[PDB]
Parts: sequence; C-alpha cells; structure tokens
Amino acid sequence: TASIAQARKLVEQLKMEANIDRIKVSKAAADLMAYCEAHAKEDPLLTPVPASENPFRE
Amino acid sequence: LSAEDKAAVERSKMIDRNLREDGEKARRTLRLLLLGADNSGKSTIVKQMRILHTSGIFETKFQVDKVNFHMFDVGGQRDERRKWIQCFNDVTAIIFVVDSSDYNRLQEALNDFKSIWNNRWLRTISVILFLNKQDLLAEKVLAGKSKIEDYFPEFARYTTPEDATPEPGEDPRVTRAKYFIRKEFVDISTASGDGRHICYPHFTCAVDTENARRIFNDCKDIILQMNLREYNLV
Amino acid sequence: DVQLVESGGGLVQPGGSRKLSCSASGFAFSSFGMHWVRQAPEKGLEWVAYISSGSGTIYYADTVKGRFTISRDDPKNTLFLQMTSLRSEDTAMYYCVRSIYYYGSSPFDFWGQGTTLTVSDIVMTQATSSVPVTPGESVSISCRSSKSLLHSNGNTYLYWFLQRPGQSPQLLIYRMSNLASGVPDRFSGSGSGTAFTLTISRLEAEDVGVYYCMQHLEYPLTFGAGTKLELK
Amino acid sequence: LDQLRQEAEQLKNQIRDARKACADATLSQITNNIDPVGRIQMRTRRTLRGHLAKIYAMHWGTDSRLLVSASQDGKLIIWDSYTTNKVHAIPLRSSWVMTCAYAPSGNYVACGGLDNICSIYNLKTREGNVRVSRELAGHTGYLSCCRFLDDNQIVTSSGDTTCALWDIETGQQTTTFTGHTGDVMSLSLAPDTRLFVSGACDASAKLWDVREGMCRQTFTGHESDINAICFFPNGNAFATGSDDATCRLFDLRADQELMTYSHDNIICGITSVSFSKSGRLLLAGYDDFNCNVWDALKADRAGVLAGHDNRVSCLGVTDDGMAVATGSWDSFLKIWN
Amino acid sequence: DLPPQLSFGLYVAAFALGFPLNVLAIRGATAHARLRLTPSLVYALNLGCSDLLLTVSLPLKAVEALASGAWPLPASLCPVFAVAHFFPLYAGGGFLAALSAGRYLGAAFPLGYQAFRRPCYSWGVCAAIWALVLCHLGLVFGLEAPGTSLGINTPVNGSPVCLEAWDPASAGPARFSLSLLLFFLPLAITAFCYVGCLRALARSGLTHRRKLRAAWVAGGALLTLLLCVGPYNASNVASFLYPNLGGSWRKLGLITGAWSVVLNPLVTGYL
Ligand SMILES: Cc1cc(OCCCS(C)(=O)=O)cc(C)c1-c1cccc(COc2ccc3c(c2)OC[C@H]3CC(=O)O)c1
Repeated sequence: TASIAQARKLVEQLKMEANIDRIKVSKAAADLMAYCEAHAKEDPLLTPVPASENPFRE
Repeated sequence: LSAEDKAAVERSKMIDRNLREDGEKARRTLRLLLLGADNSGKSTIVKQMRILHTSGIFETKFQVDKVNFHMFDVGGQRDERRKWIQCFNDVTAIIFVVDSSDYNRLQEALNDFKSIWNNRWLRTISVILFLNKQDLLAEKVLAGKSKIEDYFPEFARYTTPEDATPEPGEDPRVTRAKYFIRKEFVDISTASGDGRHICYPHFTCAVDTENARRIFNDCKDIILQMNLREYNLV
Repeated sequence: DVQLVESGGGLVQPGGSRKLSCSASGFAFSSFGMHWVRQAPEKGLEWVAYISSGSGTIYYADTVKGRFTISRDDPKNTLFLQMTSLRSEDTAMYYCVRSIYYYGSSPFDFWGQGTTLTVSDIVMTQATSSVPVTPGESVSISCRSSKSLLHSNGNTYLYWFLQRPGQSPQLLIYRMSNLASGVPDRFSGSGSGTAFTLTISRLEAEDVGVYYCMQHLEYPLTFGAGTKLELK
Repeated sequence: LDQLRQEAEQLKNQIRDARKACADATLSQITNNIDPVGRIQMRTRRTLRGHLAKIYAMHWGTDSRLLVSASQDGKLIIWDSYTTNKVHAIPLRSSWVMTCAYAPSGNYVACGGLDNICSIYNLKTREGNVRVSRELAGHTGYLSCCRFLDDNQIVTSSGDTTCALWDIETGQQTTTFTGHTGDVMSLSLAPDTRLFVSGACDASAKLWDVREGMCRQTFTGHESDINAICFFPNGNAFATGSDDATCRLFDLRADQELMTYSHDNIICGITSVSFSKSGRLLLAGYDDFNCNVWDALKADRAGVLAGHDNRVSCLGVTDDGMAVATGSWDSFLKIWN
Repeated sequence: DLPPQLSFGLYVAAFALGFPLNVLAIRGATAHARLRLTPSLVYALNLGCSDLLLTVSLPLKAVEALASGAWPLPASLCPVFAVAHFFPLYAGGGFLAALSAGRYLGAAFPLGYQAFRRPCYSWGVCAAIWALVLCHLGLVFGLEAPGTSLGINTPVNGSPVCLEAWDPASAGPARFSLSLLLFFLPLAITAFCYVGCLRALARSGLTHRRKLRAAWVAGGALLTLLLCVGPYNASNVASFLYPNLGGSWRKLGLITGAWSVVLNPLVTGYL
C-alpha cells in the first residue's frame, strides 16, 4: 500500500500547493524585505549596541 | 562581587574540580569500535561477555594486563552507518571482523573495508582486522566442492610468497588461500592512507581465546606510533 | 521530605562548653551551604555562623568569633557547632538553615526545628513591631536599611521571613520581589533600594506571626526587629 | 507496480509546473535595490572551558542567559553565560549524546543520542540535585534533535527516518510522523509552535503540522545530507545547510526554493545554521573550523567568525539578540557579538 | 695553533649562519605549539631559547678573539658575557638529555606515557635543570673571584682576559667537576635512552623506511650532543688530567661549541 499511500500524499501536496499557486514569489520576497526592514533596528548584530548596556563587556 | 556571587564562583570551581577528576579517570582507559557484518562472530571475538548499557548501542568491558578496554558495537541498525560513525573518530582502534569461510559475501566485506578505510573522519584511526572462522575456510578449501576461482580469477595466477611461514604444519593450499585472502585486504589498505594509519591483520577461529592479547598488543603499537608522531620522529 | 533535626541543647554553667549537632536528610547535603542562626528567647533572629559548600569558606559573627566553631561531615550528613566560654547572652534557640547559591537559587529556603539552650554592619530598621489587623484586608510591612542593598549587577538582596507562633521561620521573598516556592501568591515585595515593603492582599488565620527582613549584600547578615501581625 | 508509478509520476511533474508558474522575479533581483549590510566585525567576549571532549550540541535559554551544552565526555553543562559560571553539571548514563535542548520554562533539559532514549532531567527540585525526570520510550535509531514545545510536550527526530511528538507525563509517543527516506538529522520549531520543519539525509526537508501529524509540505533542491535547519523569525521561511557546502533559503508559502548561499572557495559541509533576531544575518557553521555570516537578502559573505581550532558543531543566537554562541569539536564554546 | 683571523672568521660565519636558521626554528616551534602543547615542543622551545642566547653572545667573543684575548669593552661586563656564553652549552646538553629521555619513555612505555603525559611536568623538568645549572655555575664562580674586578684577570703588562689566563691550578678541578656533572651524566642518559628507543623501534615495526627515518632523527640529536659540545668537555677533562698541556685545545673546543649553536637547530629544530 506504499504506492497508493504516496499517491494520496502527493494529492495532498497538490492541495497544499494550491495556495502556493495563490501566493506570489515576488510578494513573498517583498514580505521578507518588509520584515527585515521593520525589525532592522532591534538586533544588535545588525546594528552594534553601545557598550553601556551590552552585557558581554570586558 | 557580592556574597552570593562569591558563593556561585566557589560552586563553579568545585564543579570544575569534579570535571577534571572525571576526565582523567576516563582518559585512563582505552576505547575500541567493533564493526563487521552478521554471521561473522563479531560478538565472540573476546570470550568475556557483558550487557553493559544494552539499550541502544552495545557496550563491552574487558581488562588485559591491568588496562581496561571498552568496546562499542552499534548493532541496533542494519542500515547505512555513514552518519553516526563520525562520533567514533577518536577511538583507539576499529576492530573489523570478517568471516573468511564463505566466498559469496567476501567481495561485499572487501567493499565494506574499503569504505571504512577511506572514510573522511576515520583517516587517522588504525584498523585491527580479524579473519574469523579459519577452520571452516580450511575445511572448505580441503573439500574442494567450492573454489576461489569461481569468484577470484587472480587466485589462479597467485602464488604463496617466499616469506610465508605456515607454523602449525598445515596444508600448503590452506596457507595459499589464507595469504591470498589477507592480501586482498592489505592491498585495499595500502592503496591509500600513506602511513598515517595502518591495518593489523590477524587470523582467528571461534574457539580461539587469545584475541584479547592481540588486541592489546596492537593497541600498544598504535599508542607507540602516536607517541613517536608527537615527538616528530616519524 | 527535606528534614533537618538538631540536638544538644540543655542546661550548662556559664563559661562552659557544649556541642550542637544537626542531622540532615532528604536532600543532597554536600551541595548546600549551611547556617547557624540564633534567636534570643524574647528577641528577634540573629545570624551566628556559616559553613560553605565543601568547607571552602567559613564566616562567623563578631559576638561569637573565636569561641565558636562550625564544622561539617558530609558522609554522615551532619553539621556541628562547638561552643566554648558560654555566656548569658548565648541562651537562644539556635536554628539550623539550609542554603544554596547559583544564578537562580533561593537561599535560606529551609529551616530546622532548633534546640533551646540555657545557661546557669548594615542595620535593619522595622518601623512597627506590632500591627493589629483583621482578616480579608490588605496589609503592608516596611523596613529600611542603612546602606542601599542594590548591587551593581542589578540584584538587591533582601529576604522576608514569616515565623508563626511556636514554629520555625520560613522564607517568603528571597530577593527584592521573588516569591519563594510553596508560598501562596498573595504575598509580594516591592520598594526602592533602601526602603522595602512586603504586601499581603488577603489575610487568613495562618498569616498571624512575626515578619523579619534580612539583608544578604555582605557579611555579617543582619535581621530586622520584626513586625508582629495578630488577627482582629 | 508501475501502474501507480505513472500516477505519482504525473503528480511530480504537475507540482513542478506550479512552482515555475509561481516564480516570476528572483529574490536577488528584488533585493538588488537595497544597500548592503556591509562588513560585520564580531568579537569574542567569553570562552567556556569546562568540556573535556568534542561538543555536539548547545541550546540557549529563553532568558538570554544560562545556556546548556553537551559533549562526548558524558556531561551536560549549564553555564551562566554572563559570568562564565558553571551553574550545573549533569552526568549522562550514555556518553554518546548528539543533541540537547533547554525547556522554555527553564525547568527541564533534554538530551539523547546513540542510546535511542530522549532523557528529560529536572533542574528545580527540592532535593537540590538534578534528577532524571523521565527516560522517554524507544526509537529504532539514534536521536539527532529534540525541542521542547512546553513543559510537558517534546518533539524528537531520530535516525529511524521518523520524527515523533511525546507527552512527558505519560511517557508515550502521542504522535509519530510519517517516514523520510534517510536519517532525520535536524529539527526546528515554528515561532508559534504550530508547525515544524525537519531535514533528512535524503537531501529533502519536510514541513509538518504538529496537531494533525501529517506532512504538510516537502522541499527539495539539495544534493547531499541536510545537517541543519532553522525557521526565519517570522516563521514564513526557513534555511537549511548541507554537506554539498551550500545553504538554501526556502519559503513555506510559495513552496519553492528562494535563495542559495554558496561560494567557490567554500567546499566543506555545513554543520549548523541560525538566523539573527531580525533575520537579516544568516549564521552558518562549517567543517573548515570557522563560521560565516551571510546577508540573508543580498546573499554575500558579510562576515567571518574564525575563532575555533576544530570543526564547528553547534551554533545558536540568543532570543534577546545580544550574542551568538558557537561550540566546536575542540571542546570549546565561544560567545561572539 | 691560534690564527686570530681564522678564529674570527669561523666565529663570524657561525653566528651569521646560526641566527637565521635558529630564529626560523624557534618560529616553527612556536607555530606548532600555538595549536597544542607537548613535552617535545617545550624542550624544543627551551633549546631554541638557549641557542638564541648563545648566538647573541657569540659576536662578543668573536671580537675578543679578533683582539687575540683582549676585551675592548671595559671589564664591567665580564660576568654578563661569561654567563651568556658558557651557560647555554651545559643548558643545551641538559635539554638534549631530557628530550632523549622523553623519547625513550614515549617509545618504550607508550600506554604509561600517555597515561601521565602533561606539558606541566616538562616545564617543571626544564626549570629544574635551568636552576641546577645556574646554581652550579654560581657556586663554581663564587670561588673564582679573589674578592681587579670579579671574573677578570690581567697578566703583567697585559690586557684583561675573560678567564683565558685564569690560573690553571685553580681552574682545573672546578672546570673538570663542572664539565663532568653537566655533560657526562646527560651523555650517559642520552646514550641509554637512545639504545632503548632503538630497541623499541626495532620491536615495534611499522615500516622499514620510517623505522630508519626515526632512528636517524634520534641519532641526529645524539650526535649534535656528541660531535660539538663533546670536544669542549673532552678538552676540559684533558686539561684537568694534563696541567702542562697547551691551551689551544680550549680554543678548539670553543670553536666546536660555536658550531653546536648552528648544528643544533638543524637536526632537532621543528623547521
Ligand atoms: C656569581 C655571579 C656574581 C655576579 O656578581 C655581580 C656583581 C655583584 S658583586 C660586585 O657584589 O659581586 C654576577 C654574576 C653574573 C654571577 C653569575 C651568576 C650566574 C652564573 C655566572 C657565571 O658562572 C660561570 C660562568 C663561566 C664559568 C664559570 C662559571 O666557571 C668557569 C666558566 C665556565 C668554563 O670556563 O667552563 C655568574
């Protein structure tokens, strides 16, 4: 029953990828850009934090 | 620091002390990785039996000359071993057991030895090769029903070397077959590795009870060669 | 089933010698620092001595320095206090206290029963020694310190202890505002770096007793006078 | 037989046609407008020197402090990262440990390995010592990863090609997720803990629904074993790294590979992968003893860590975002920022 | 025979050849030691340190020989040059003895060797021989100075000389005992450890070519101990045995030590 199970699995894959066809790759890339720029000023690694509140000072 | 910070630092120091003590105690002993296909008596190499940490992988502990060896056998899975093997790249040695009695699977064993020897992570680990069930090999070669040439044409053109030393007064054909079988494996070993790690072939049977001594001696040799590598004699 | 049972208390002549023992069970004794804390028969708590984990550090109070010795035996899970040159001021109850110190630990979590004994610095100020109160209503108890208890790391070390009548003390807040395990959530602690308030929202019958505030910034460890809450 | 192979054959062709139709503009062209992040210089602030053997896993606590780490010396260690203090040292029954996890509540730590058992240890006990709260039931292969859903639910991935979801209270497998082909090597939970991705030795990743226990989606494109996996902080994408010396950023919604991170001068395999807090920096540890920091959008080497003497095995960025901790086979953990 | 031009040329050439290869050897040793620490690395580092110290002291005595005994530099610096030249010889002898002992222990008792192989013990042994040779030099030099300045002597209407004209009767027993206890005991230790290492290499076969290569490396250590410092100590004991013997043999022995400073990094240095 492995073959029929995998066939049903691939049908489920098509059903899930229906919304993938609904969504757009350019839209997804724009969303990634939007998130990265929206939270760009809260990660110390991107923008180094002043040594006052950096807990890993020497 | 405050009082609590000082006490935390003290507790950390005590933890460090226990860690180093455990580390030296563990570094005392020697660790071996046991490999070989089924129907090869890989679990019978050392006569002493144990069920240490039987869950998951199999543990064995045997002491020779007041030094302790822990042998790990990852026998839970019969599938590809290419992943977990990288956890064993610091053992003293790899004990590879091959049943030389049957000629049907011997090429498969040779391929397995080639895969192990040329492994990316085991490029500095020595292999102790155990040619198990030599008595069955002798019986098969003496009976004459099955021939090596059916599977190895080169055995027709192979001759025993002048350095061959059949000690127990055995048949010359038996010695010829044994030396060809061992030659295949040493040829696989020698083609690569350039002396960083070497193979130590041996001959053994099921009733043999001296395999621990051979393992101990070859482990001593491996340790000696690493020591000479440390001082840069090699 | 953490349990600390001490023994040795009795009648002695002044200037005598005595030995107090405390057997510990139900916990990893060797991993805990241990304290001896004195309570005068009619006064508040007073710290006596402290043995560290592994006996690395030993601290004594000034009033008993030299003539008191604190010792630990891990294999028997036992604590010893050797007392020499006994005085009238050394008659107390002599509780034994557990303690552990790492990043999120709660020291002084468990207390012993104590053994009555009789013979033949930062100051803690408690504004009130008694507050009549009725059940079901909020209450606040404040105490003050001579020196600010807030260390540079951001932790301020004040502890709150409730001693019910005829009972050994227990821990409530093991830091500025850190509720201890097994303490009902109605308790809370707040305040600044020098003035600290314990707040109780609803009162029941078991909340009647004395409340002490303790500092732990540096040795010696000093207690408050104690605020007594009685039902009304 | 071949009767159903044709049915599956057309299904594979059709879905690929859907993916090609979905893609018009590549991610690199879209992000070409923005300015680069520039060179990222990151320095080592702490070095944790207690482990006496090569380290396979570490996990940050949720308080951006108190990390946990596991090595073949048979010891788990809970460090206070701010002061390099050793908060806890836990002996292990079996020294062959391949993963370790830290409960988000901070009360438990989980570790497993070649013993096929995912042990959960309780940190906060009245006795004062860490105890084995529960040795979970048996897989049929080694444990490669484990992550805590909460104080009572855990998710494990094993070398028997199957992931599982366990209830700690009962000690039983609440759910068993369907089969991969090869070993399951990595595992990452979505921020909402509703979905999770797994990477397998069959060079494929699979996105799973935790509640229903059925593989929602499957992503392909790699050429060798997938060793590490990690969601984007917003949970709409994830990155994997493989032995073919490359990282891939896939997107769940578009169900298609989005970006590839590779360099001709890099040939060793990738052991660990993690993101920064905003997701712009993709940090990946390699087999050639040093980590790389990529610009997740422009896809170029924005920085190098380069501080370890052996293979970099584990890598993790703290939740607060201050620092990144890398543990290597030289028995050392280093904190960078 | 003492041609001042010849001695000057040999000393200058010895320094000029030794300094580059010696600093290269110490650089290679430290590059290897950065990754990890082994007793061999410790011994090599100490050997390099002593060799640099001797090769930086060499030009002074090169100039002195160019002056045929006279020291142009004022006699206030006599003990500094004396230690900085005559200490590294015995220091290198002891270092080579310790290295040979370590090789023998590693090759003869391998399990026991890795059981208790710590670089701290190597540093301790190195510091012990440091202190022992400095102490023995100090006690022997305490009975040298008559208290003219210390460590210097002037002949009648002659220029000052660094122990070159030191009283043979007094310098005989002192130099002999020092040379014995600082060279021959290390020589015996090195010889025994070498024969043990050879036995171990023979009985622990791995490959004929590599067995020969290791034997040659260890033998290079033994010979660079024996071929260069050996002439110096032999001349010293001969002078003790034959007080009326001519003093050119001392110059030959010092030449052999100046060749030790260049030969030592060749056959023992990591690079
Ligand atoms: C002992 C001493 C005293 C000293 O006084 C400085 C002034 C202080 S004041 C005015 O109050 O005296 C200065 C120094 C440097 C030293 C010293 C310390 C350590 C080793 C050696 C060398 O010892 C040798 C050097 C060569 C040789 C020695 C000893 O034996 C002879 C020949 C070797 C040979 O020819 O084979 C001096």
